[PDB]
Amino acid sequence: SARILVVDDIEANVRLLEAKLTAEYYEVSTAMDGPTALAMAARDLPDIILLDVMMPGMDGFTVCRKLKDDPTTRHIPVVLITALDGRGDRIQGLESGASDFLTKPIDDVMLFARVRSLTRFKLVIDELRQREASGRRMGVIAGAAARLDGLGGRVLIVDDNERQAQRVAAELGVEHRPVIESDPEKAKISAGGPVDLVIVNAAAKNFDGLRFTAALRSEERTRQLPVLAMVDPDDRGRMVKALEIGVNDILSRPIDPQELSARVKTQIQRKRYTDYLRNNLDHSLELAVTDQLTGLHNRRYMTGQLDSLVKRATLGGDPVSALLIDIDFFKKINDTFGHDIGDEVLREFALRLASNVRAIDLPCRYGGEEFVVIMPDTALADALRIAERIRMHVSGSPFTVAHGREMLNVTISIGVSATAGEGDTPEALLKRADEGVYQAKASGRNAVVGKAAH
Amino acid sequence: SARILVVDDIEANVRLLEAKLTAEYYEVSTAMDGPTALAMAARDLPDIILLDVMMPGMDGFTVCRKLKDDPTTRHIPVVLITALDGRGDRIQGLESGASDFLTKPIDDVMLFARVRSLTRFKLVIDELRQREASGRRMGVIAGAAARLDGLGGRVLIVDDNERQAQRVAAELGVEHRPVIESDPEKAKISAGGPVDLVIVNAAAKNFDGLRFTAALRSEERTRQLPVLAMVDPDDRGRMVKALEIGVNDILSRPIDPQELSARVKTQIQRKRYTDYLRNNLDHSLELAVTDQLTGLHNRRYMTGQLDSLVKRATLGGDPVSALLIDIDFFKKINDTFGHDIGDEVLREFALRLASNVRAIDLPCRYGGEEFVVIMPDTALADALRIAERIRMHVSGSPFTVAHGREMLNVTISIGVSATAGEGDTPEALLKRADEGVYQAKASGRNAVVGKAAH
Ligand SMILES: Nc1nc2c(ncn2[C@@H]2O[C@@H]3COP(=O)(O)O[C@H]4[C@@H](O)[C@H](n5cnc6c(=O)[nH]c(N)nc65)O[C@@H]4COP(=O)(O)O[C@H]3[C@H]2O)c(=O)[nH]1
Ligand SMILES: Nc1nc2c(ncn2[C@@H]2O[C@@H]3COP(=O)(O)O[C@H]4[C@@H](O)[C@H](n5cnc6c(=O)[nH]c(N)nc65)O[C@@H]4COP(=O)(O)O[C@H]3[C@H]2O)c(=O)[nH]1
Ligand SMILES: Nc1nc2c(ncn2[C@@H]2O[C@@H]3COP(=O)(O)O[C@H]4[C@@H](O)[C@H](n5cnc6c(=O)[nH]c(N)nc65)O[C@@H]4COP(=O)(O)O[C@H]3[C@H]2O)c(=O)[nH]1
Ligand SMILES: Nc1nc2c(ncn2[C@@H]2O[C@@H]3COP(=O)(O)O[C@H]4[C@@H](O)[C@H](n5cnc6c(=O)[nH]c(N)nc65)O[C@@H]4COP(=O)(O)O[C@H]3[C@H]2O)c(=O)[nH]1
Ligand SMILES: Nc1nc2c(ncn2[C@@H]2O[C@@H]3COP(=O)(O)O[C@H]4[C@@H](O)[C@H](n5cnc6c(=O)[nH]c(N)nc65)O[C@@H]4COP(=O)(O)O[C@H]3[C@H]2O)c(=O)[nH]1
Ligand SMILES: [Mg+2]
Ligand SMILES: [Mg+2]
Ligand SMILES: [Zn+2]
Repeated sequence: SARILVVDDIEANVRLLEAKLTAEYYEVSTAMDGPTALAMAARDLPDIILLDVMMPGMDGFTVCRKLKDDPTTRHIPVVLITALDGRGDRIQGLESGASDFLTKPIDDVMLFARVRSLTRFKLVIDELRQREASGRRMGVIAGAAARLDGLGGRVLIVDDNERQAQRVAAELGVEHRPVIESDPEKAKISAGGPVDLVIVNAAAKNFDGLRFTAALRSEERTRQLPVLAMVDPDDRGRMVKALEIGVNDILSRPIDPQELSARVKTQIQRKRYTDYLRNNLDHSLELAVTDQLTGLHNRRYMTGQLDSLVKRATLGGDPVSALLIDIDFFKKINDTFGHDIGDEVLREFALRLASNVRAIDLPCRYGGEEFVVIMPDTALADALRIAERIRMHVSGSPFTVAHGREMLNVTISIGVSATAGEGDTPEALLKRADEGVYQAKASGRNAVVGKAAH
Repeated sequence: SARILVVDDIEANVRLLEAKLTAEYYEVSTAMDGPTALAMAARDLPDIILLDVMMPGMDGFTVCRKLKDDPTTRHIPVVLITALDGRGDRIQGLESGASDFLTKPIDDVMLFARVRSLTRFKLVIDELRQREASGRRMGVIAGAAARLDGLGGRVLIVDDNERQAQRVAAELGVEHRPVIESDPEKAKISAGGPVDLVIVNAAAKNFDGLRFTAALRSEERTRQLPVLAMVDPDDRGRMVKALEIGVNDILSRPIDPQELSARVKTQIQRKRYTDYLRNNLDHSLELAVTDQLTGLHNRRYMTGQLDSLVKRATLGGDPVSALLIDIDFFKKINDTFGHDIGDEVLREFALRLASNVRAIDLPCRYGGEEFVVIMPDTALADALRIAERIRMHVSGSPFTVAHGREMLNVTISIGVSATAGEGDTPEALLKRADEGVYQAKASGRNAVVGKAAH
């Protein structure tokens, strides 16, 4: 399935790993020191590299760093092999560029869970690299907005262990936007909304987290959704089961902050690369989920996502907010200047909008001239403030119209609203936002107006 | 992962199957008789149906037939459960519409191999049905050529057991185009060519068939190729392994003609559904393997396939033939009549070409006006005859030009060639055919001319 380069200074650890891997029909090469590994990686371009941190002369951290310095090998996932008490090693491993970790003595189930995961990721890395090897001509100048970190990202934690769920949220909260669900039926709804990753407790007390995963896998809206399962390290059949059922990778308890950070980045990056490929690239009807001109989301895609979000909010829990933006006198711009100038303005606006709103929000080409931002887990009072932030960035700087040679002042009107309890509807939320835009032009344009229920 | 409906009259066989399936986190419903099963299938629309052939009043064959009479349930894969000596059952099962089979007493590994396979197929069945639920508007009027049977199709048999390989080829030769390789290294090359399915002996003597399968899975050209493995049923570890490495489904030895025919249909049909979905649908550069106007293959796509075909032919074994077609006075048609009339001519010709040549051949839009057909396993003497067949169908009938309101005579000139020996190349092959087309015009067009290596 893949070509693996194993690196360790002890010729015995290398043979044991080599034997285990080729018994599962991987193609394995070896290196007993750093310089050898770097030369072989550049020559062979392996799919992944298993790298021991402890080596005399040049250690694994140095090798890992050097693999990222070389533009030829940068793209190859590196797994570091650490000792039992490997906190220091994992922290240093992260800053030296490692993709994930494995602990000695090596657990076979972890070993293969890890290789399969990064192998799957390597497929999409290679595919994306092929695309980029075509442009030069317009390096997709026909598209913009395009986030490909593993960072930001809405992470749904499905766990009835309050204490642990809350710790996992706090760990992921610096680099991500976590959300907790303890009811599995409520989680099913959230999960069909804009979620980048699900983390499920496979050892929960009140629901079967594997039965929940299988459910995600049997419905269109959640079938491609990445899933990490938290598992008890003493229950081996259960770990095997989870991987057979389509869990992407597993996190042993107690949950290690550095392992957590790493597996999460992996899965979110895999998803984003995958999505980026699905889109871009050419055109189509009902298929289609982005706007060609701006590179924002469709209305089609947005209403799908907004359906789940509002449904979740009506069963208690956090509200959703909606912004309806209209560019002031936009039709008058299409007349007195060209439609080509009009495109330039639409693209520039889309860029500033998406820049100043979270990756987990949903900025959309709602219509020809109107834009919408759906914001999960956001109250009206916060959404007003966000709208003012967007309003300032567009009004605070002139747009570059005629292919570099002219400046153009632009302002927007924004209407704002948030969900409100058991009766509320997507239709009703956007109607309130629509009233808000209408009143913002009644006050004299270039303003923000909130509309609440009731 | 999926919703399964199990049907059998003995409330105990049903409970045992139900228990096994829900233990793997499938969603299982049951029916104890025919009328119940039909009502439940229509109401629930399960992903697959497991159906016992023996029931009083209304047997499984009748149920199966009735499931295919209903336009609501037609699309659902049905697996028939037969007795030990089930030849009569399997033959009747095929003519009543079954997708595959399982033998009592039920083997758990077969059971799940069969469910996972048809589940994966059901994903693509549902995807295709969603597309078709959009048109009415132009039911892809912008696409023509589209084979979606499980029939025809080039099947590569990778096996060093002469007698068994040759017997499988005979069973497949009625409905398919089989090819035998006994050398795995030669088969690796063959498999990168235009192949719809590989069948590998997992119990071979001179090579490891699982190592061969693994190698297919680790290269872009062969990664997506359906594989069936022939297995000794007494060796369980080996069957399980094959499934882990990526074998799509397995075939018990000695090989049963009806089981063989069924799994082969599944795999080839799944592949074609998938390929049709990747194409059609919108547009793109280097990505894109079909011509938009005609729906034939790209030149890019063709040259890829041709390379593997010629590489294989230079290492011994059967030759490859190439037709180069040139529509006579085509630029003159573009002048006196419109480019819209030319498009209509290019579509008609494409349709007639594709219809009168095998599905395992590669008809292509080679340039703006010129066309190429590559033919695997075809000697020069046969290519000449095939070129004449095409030439007749195009000149034997007038084309319909102006949206039905004007008819038009059209002829073609064809150059024909075939590989020869160790030295040969794609470059040389096409060059030789190109001289054929040159000479065919020098005779006065509407002709065929072959060019032999030397
Ligand atoms: N969906 C969404 N919600 C938004 C957005 N902007 C603000 N909010 C919501 O409003 C709350 C208060 O935002 P803040 O006043 O800027 O106060 C913020 C801000 O000072 C800081 N902060 C958090 N994330 C970022 C960031 O990405 N960039 C910057 N510059 N500051 C941040 O942390 C504070 C608290 O953050 P939170 O706990 O998340 O609580 C946030 C969040 O729930 C947005 O673009 N999208
Ligand atoms: N005032 C305010 N502005 C907000 C807030 N949330 C988002 N923004 C604005 O939206 C930009 C993009 O947010 P992002 O997509 O989440 O992408 C963000 C996010 O992934 C991450 N980030 C930065 N600060 C924080 C933080 O405090 N908490 C978290 N979880 N992530 C952060 O870095 C990226 C870049 O951050 P920025 O340069 O600040 O650029 C931020 C910021 O200008 C907020 O709560 N308050
Ligand atoms: N079937 C059909 N319907 C048509 C056609 N042309 C316009 N419409 C419909 O008429 C509405 C108003 O068109 P508009 O006067 O150009 O007013 C437009 C235009 O001013 C602007 N706009 C839309 N697309 C673009 C664009 O790609 N570039 C620029 N610069 N402006 C655009 O936004 C406004 C709203 O556009 P829409 O939301 O699409 O709403 C459009 C659309 O639903 C057509 O050829 N066929
Ligand atoms: N790749 C390719 N090769 C072609 C094509 N047409 C003919 N050949 C090759 O030429 C041989 C003789 O063809 P035949 O004279 O029509 O004699 C044929 C024909 O009478 C019959 N036959 C086979 N397949 C078909 C079919 O799909 N339709 C029809 N009508 N007859 C067929 O069986 C005979 C032997 O078939 P083969 O053993 O395959 O041997 C075939 C095949 O190797 C083509 O479109 N594509
Ligand atoms: N004279 C001649 N013509 C050939 C040959 N091979 C292909 N063709 C022509 O190409 C058409 C399509 O072939 P196909 O795609 O393989 O699609 C074929 C093929 O899948 C299958 N088929 C028919 N006869 C045979 C056969 O004798 N052997 C096999 N393996 N398949 C057959 O039925 C489909 C329809 O067959 P047709 O209606 O005849 O329509 C055939 C036939 O007109 C050949 O060897 N000789
Ligand atoms: Mg060491
Ligand atoms: Mg029975
Ligand atoms: Zn009111």
